[PDB]
Amino acid sequence: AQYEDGKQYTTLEKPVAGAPQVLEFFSFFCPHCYQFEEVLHISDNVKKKLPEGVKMTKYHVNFMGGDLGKDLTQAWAVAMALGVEDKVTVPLFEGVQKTQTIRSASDIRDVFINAGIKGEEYDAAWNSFVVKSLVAQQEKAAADVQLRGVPAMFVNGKYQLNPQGMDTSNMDVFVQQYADTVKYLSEK
Amino acid sequence: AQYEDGKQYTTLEKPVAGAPQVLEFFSFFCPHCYQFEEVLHISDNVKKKLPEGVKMTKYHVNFMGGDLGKDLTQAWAVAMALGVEDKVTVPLFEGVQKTQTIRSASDIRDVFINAGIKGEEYDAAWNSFVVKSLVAQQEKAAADVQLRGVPAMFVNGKYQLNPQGMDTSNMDVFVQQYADTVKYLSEK
Ligand SMILES: Cc1nc(-c2ccc(C(F)(F)F)cc2)sc1C(=O)O
Ligand SMILES: Cc1nc(-c2ccc(C(F)(F)F)cc2)sc1C(=O)O
Ligand SMILES: [Cu+2]
Repeated sequence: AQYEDGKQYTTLEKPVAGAPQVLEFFSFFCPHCYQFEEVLHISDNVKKKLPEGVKMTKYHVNFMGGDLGKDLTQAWAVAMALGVEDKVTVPLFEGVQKTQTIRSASDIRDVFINAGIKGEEYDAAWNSFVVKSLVAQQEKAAADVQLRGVPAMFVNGKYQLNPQGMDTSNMDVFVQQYADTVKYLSEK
Repeated sequence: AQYEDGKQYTTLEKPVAGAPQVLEFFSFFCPHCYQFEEVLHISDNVKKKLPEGVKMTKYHVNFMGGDLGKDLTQAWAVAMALGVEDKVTVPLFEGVQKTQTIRSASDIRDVFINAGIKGEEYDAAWNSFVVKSLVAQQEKAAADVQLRGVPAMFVNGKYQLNPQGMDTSNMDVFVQQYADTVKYLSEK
């Protein structure tokens, strides 16, 4: 059979209900995450091939980057709440990993202000119930799958993508194999 | 006191005779090691604060990454023998952890070739007894400090850095304390 358990994906021993259809975890400190999102365009592709009515969810994790990692999880909650994911993702990756100009919560705030968000509005969002709830949601989701590393992607809280088990030579084929695996799993 | 045994550092029960003054262990498979290099630049910041006449030594370890881990220790021995550590450290870290394009000994070699090390020069070093000795040297040093994990740093075969006991509330404050602790220990 084309798709084999342990090859393109693994099956969670204890799946959790109410899980997002397609859930991606990442960290702005995570170099392979940077590669997935900005070089291979994994999420772009996944989305291209997702069936109708299937949405992609992406959460940040706390466990990379020391305490700043936690601030980045809250900043990502702000990005989701304000709908600016597609404006701040590059300056956050670049600021953490490339130029190393993001070292403190204030440096994160500066990225949002530089992208056109008013400081007063960033601060209001930062302290909002929506963002507090989103932070807890991101942390619970990681706990629910006993998440130990990123990048990671889960389908319906039942299956975990296993890129290590895919074609690791031809990246164009790899990227579509990853996307096709998500599509196939979503149809299960 | 400001510096305390059990705080910023610990004391080896069995001090190592003839150890390097400042000895750092890492693996190209080690995610925290990637951060120590690329994001914190721990070695460089330790170096710029060390007294005159104190040299720094950095060894690779086998215990991460199985077969390729051992290949990387041998390649690091080649890097040391040829004096090209600064040319290959970033592309080896990125090849293993960011792009995941390093999967074999040949892929490791490609990094050196792309960095300008000639093919015959690399191969002659790889197969040399000088390099065999450097591999054994790295392994023996790890055994002698009873190494359990990386990153790790040891001063004068007597003291082990304990980043857990440092000010980790800011990554730059942390790097500063780490480097200042090494300086303190080197003067001790
Ligand atoms: C547990 C641990 N955690 C470390 C760490 C945390 C954060 C960062 C950075 F913020 F720079 F990304 C680097 C290393 S090193 C380390 C160890 O095993 O000594
Ligand atoms: C050994 C260690 N090392 C840690 C660490 C090092 C650096 C940083 C930062 F750079 F982010 F400030 C955070 C935590 S936590 C930790 C532990 O296991 O207790
Ligand atoms: Cu089959």
